[PDB]
Amino acid sequence: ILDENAIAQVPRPGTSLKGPSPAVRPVTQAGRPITGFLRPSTQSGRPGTIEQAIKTPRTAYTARPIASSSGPFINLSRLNLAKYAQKPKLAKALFEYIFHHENDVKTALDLAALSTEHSQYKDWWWKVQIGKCYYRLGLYREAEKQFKSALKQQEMVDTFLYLA
Amino acid sequence: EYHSVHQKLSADMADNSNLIRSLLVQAEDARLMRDMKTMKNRYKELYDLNKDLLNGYKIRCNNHTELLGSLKAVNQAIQRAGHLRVGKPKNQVITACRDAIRSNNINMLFRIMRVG
Amino acid sequence: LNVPRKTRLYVDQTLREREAGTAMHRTFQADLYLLRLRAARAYVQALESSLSPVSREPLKLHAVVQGLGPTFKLTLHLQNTSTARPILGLVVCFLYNEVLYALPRAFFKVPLLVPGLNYPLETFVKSLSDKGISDIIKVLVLREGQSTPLLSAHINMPMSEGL
Amino acid sequence: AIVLGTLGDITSPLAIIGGNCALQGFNHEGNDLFWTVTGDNVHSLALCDFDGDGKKELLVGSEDFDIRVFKEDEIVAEMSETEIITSLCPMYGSRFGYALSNGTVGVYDKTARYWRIKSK
Amino acid sequence: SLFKARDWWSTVLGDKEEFDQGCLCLADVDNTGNGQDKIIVGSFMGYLRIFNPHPAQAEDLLLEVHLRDPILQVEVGKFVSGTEMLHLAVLHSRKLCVYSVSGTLGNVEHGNQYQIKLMYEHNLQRTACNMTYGSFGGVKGRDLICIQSVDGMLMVFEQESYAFGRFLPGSLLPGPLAYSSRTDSFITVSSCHQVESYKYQVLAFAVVDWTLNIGEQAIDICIVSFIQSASSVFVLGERNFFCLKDNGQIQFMKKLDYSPSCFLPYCSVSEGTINTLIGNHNNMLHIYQDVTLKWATQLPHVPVAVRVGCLHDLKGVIVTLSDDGHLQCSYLGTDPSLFQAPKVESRELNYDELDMELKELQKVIKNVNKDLKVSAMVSPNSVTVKVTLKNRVALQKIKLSIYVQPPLVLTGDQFTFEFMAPEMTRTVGFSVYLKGSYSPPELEGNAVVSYSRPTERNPDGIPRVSQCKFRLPLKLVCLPGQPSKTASHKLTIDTNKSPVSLLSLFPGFAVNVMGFRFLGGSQVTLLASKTSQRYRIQSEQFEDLWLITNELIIRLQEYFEKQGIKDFTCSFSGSVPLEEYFELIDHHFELRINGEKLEELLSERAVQFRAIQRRLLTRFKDKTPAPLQHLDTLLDGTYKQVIALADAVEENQDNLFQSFTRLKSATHLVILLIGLWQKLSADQIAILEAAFLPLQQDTQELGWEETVDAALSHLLKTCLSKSSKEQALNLNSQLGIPKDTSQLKKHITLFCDRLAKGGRLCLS
Repeated sequence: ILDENAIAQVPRPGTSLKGPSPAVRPVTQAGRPITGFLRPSTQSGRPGTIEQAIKTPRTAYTARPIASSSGPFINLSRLNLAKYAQKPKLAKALFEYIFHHENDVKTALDLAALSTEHSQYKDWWWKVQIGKCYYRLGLYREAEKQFKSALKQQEMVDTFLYLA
Repeated sequence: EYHSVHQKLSADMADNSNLIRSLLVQAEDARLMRDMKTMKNRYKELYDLNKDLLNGYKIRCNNHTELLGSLKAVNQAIQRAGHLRVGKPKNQVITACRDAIRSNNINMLFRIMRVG
Repeated sequence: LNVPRKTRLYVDQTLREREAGTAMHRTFQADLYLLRLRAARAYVQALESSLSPVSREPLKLHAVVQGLGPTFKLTLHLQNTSTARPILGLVVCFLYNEVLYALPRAFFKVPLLVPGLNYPLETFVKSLSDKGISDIIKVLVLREGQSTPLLSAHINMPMSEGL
Repeated sequence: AIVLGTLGDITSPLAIIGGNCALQGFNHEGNDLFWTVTGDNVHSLALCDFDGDGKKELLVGSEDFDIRVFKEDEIVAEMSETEIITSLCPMYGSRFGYALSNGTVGVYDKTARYWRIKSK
Repeated sequence: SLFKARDWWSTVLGDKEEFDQGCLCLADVDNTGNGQDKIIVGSFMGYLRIFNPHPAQAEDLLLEVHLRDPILQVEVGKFVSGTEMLHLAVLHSRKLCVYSVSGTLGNVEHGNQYQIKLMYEHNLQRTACNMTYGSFGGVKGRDLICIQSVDGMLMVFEQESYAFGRFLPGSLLPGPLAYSSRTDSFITVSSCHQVESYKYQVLAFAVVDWTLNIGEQAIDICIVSFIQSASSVFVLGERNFFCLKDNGQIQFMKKLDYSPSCFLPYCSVSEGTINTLIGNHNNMLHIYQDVTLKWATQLPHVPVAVRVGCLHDLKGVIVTLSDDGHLQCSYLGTDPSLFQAPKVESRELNYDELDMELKELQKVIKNVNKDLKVSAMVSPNSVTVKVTLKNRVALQKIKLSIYVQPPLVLTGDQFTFEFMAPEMTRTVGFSVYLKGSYSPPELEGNAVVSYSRPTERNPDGIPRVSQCKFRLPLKLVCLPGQPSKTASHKLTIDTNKSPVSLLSLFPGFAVNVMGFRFLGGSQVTLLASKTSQRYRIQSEQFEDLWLITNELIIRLQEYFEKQGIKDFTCSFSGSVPLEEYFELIDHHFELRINGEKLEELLSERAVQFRAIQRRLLTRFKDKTPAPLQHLDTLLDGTYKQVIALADAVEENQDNLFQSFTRLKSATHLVILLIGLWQKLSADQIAILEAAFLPLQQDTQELGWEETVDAALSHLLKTCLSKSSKEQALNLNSQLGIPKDTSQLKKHITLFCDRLAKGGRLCLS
């Protein structure tokens, strides 16, 4: 609700995301018949207001209950990402660690930016990773830019699904 | 460095905007159950985040206007180099400088602006 | 019309049924007997533990949880389901883990339940664990002269999303 | 300031644009096919065939009070108006109508003004 | 059997040993020349085993030799300088050993022995990690060996001695190494996701021939060359599956959704394509025609280093080797088996025992459709209460809580007991004291234990609940104070006895005219009689009368019981108040309406704040600078409004709670005066207490007004009315907040009226 990104507000019926009748197939919302193969990307309809989304079951719009926002091996505040960026063999695994283990998108993006500038913007992997950092920071167009620039380098199924 | 600073500031402001939307939802929740201590705490946190984000906006805008000044300086310099030569050398020098800046070959840029 | 169409699968299945109908009948009757057995078993176990939120002595209760964050609103919708007979002496007792949830009033009387009205009786559950821990909460509705719950309900408390 | 048309010796309608001091051009997919630098902030652009050769040159109105005509790559001519241009419009062969921020609305042949009127 | 890997000669291979890739080799190390291969397996536990399987059996294991140091990547190639016969290479961490499996025969199936001779060895300076073997350069009839190192270095032996050794440029974790012969290149996958090919003569001269940045690091790389038409190089990552050209770019790729462990592009079928088979960590084999799945099978174990070979006249048998020690040759299962219930005429349903159990359970069902003692003791003195509970049967998960009233506060609320042996007593002690200004509606308090009985059916224990109620003394909330002559209002209680000295009824408060002051300032006056037999209770607050009236009646009852006399009344023949009682109701409802207004205003303020916040967030996400247009000022103003409204709602909630407590006291007094004003028994008094005292806290869905109104409308509907027109017009019940209190007051007055005429309450 609190994030609006679709250009068209009331687009033609048939060009936006936002069969058997409910007399045969069970349903979950006003429409949207029950599906096979729940995946954690399923939205299956969307609420209208924050109140409706709160005052409904927590798992009526997602495969998991909704959330408001979507010793230690190495302390992230101690290492100078400007020095691990020089060594790509270390930088790649370190970024994967920061991003997928610790979930620190800002430090991950710092490392990925220093790494991409070290590679003179010629490796699609760092572009895809920066695009992922953006995409889960909220910046979609700034991520679509990196995904397009990565598709220009080398076509991969990964970048295609990311742009999707 | 202007590019990098703007990138870092935009990242931080995206983080804080996501925080603020989460706090808006949480405050609406606390208000729907008339829990006023937690609602007032969400509103305090929102006030503080707005103050910090406004400081971040000021500094970003400032760096961004400086970045626009720098880009205009670069483009006007390429144009001043091209404008010094009449005819077919003009667009030759223009495209040469554009290619020498897209590749960050500054020395070649100045070489083509000097004699080329 | 939209009369459906049946593929080779259907004729093969009907041929198997025509050639082996007796074994199917016998094994389905055996499975039905075992299903009646297990359903009666589970019904008796539920009656023992009194875990049915629907169970002369007419009542119906279900507990709804609302809200993210450390404080959840837990509203018990209770209802007397009878022609015309009120229920005077009843009381609700909550069963929780006193290290994860801080219930202010874990036991309270219920108003005189008039047949046909849904009474929402709400409470404020609060998560105490600094780490996200989701633990069940039981609710027992019972008379004041008896010790066996008239009925019960369960609620899986969601994650805290604390601070 | 942006326009949309066919430049000279380009087989794809470009979405020309004008920024700080540099113009650009993009096809139906967004590939840079045209790029050149101008004097000051571009305020208005239009496509007019100055020179009568069947491929339209683009007319740039700079904040420097000048109106230049740019081919696909080459510059052809420049007429020095008297204030920051605000709008150009061609519908004739080599004639284009221009406006300023003084209030002056006028008309240009190749390199001369047919008429001009200044008002509030 | 469909989509299973049906079993062939299979075995388990040791005592919790451990293998890896390179272990399983499959060729003619025996140099028979007949085509039938022989399995070779060497763990880094030490044992090297060679098998010639036949379709468990004892004579299958050719030999099971044991070497001291561990074993990595057994191979089979022309590793001897002289002849063209296959020799077996064993790579220990710091050792290389070429062997020769020579099998001599005896005149019986098990009289044939097998000798391995160490043709030559090689001390390894660096620690080896894995190796490849091939005819480096354009040599023929020779199989040179390029071993890697754990620290990057690759050392090449020309089949006899230490040819040379060069460090790999920029590698930390050594990946899979292979050698392409159609390009004479060593191809590896460095730690930095780069699949790199080096020309052999380039390394011999020490650089990179070419690189390709795949998305991950590869587990295996298998250059296959049985097709001379179009060469390709297979690279299996840990998330993808690439087939690369010979120049360096992806010919095609598959984005696997599982976790591969091993793969082997074996013999192909079509023109140009290459069949391949990959092994999940989900215990499956997949058989692709270069992108497209042609078959899949459900393996027994997690395959490590699968191979495909002709074993005993059966071409294309799949030999898998787990890392725990299993090993299995197998062939695909291609038998679609009917899905049908098994015909087992022997196995019948035992109707006797099953019917016994079903009769028992059905008896319980059709029957139901037709352990601990608690005690509380209050000290005679912030009074300290002590609660003792004693069990008969052993109980578990005991929780004891105490609930007194809103104003009264406990120093201890909850007490948890775990399991207790039978006949064991437990005592708890807490202290109760007044905290606030208004006096509680009643001094009585409750204490509830919830425990569990462990039973065979449910060991976790069926939950039970039992309670006991204690009675607190006036000495906790009141004090003896000065009396006044006149107060705003008063009531009477006329007993059929003599006026008793108030010093005898209330001895804790030291004439026949007593005065009380509760903690909070409020004062009550109690006047005995001199000529008449009635007691007078007076104050300014209708709430104040309730506690002193209740205590007066209770002390009268107790005293006259101590005198043994049996007839005693507290009639109060007069007028039920019904007018100083309505004003408290109206105050309560005015507070409720004010709260609803405050909340609907807070809603609008919150909506404004959210809208301005979204505007500001939009201005933030935007790159271009722009004036804030004093949006921050509107945000600050809205925030101040929201905080003010929140504080107002808090104060209104507190006022509403105070009003509710005072109303509870008032309605207590009113039920008392109705149960005395008419000779109401205990049943009707309980009905009235249930209808008029429904809840101890208002909530935004159920309040006192609607609940007591529904209860009274129903009580008048089913008991005290005989006209159906009124029953349907006026005597209706709903649970929504009213817009006025006139219906409630009308129903209360009508209740007292229809009680006056002679009506009586009931339930059915």
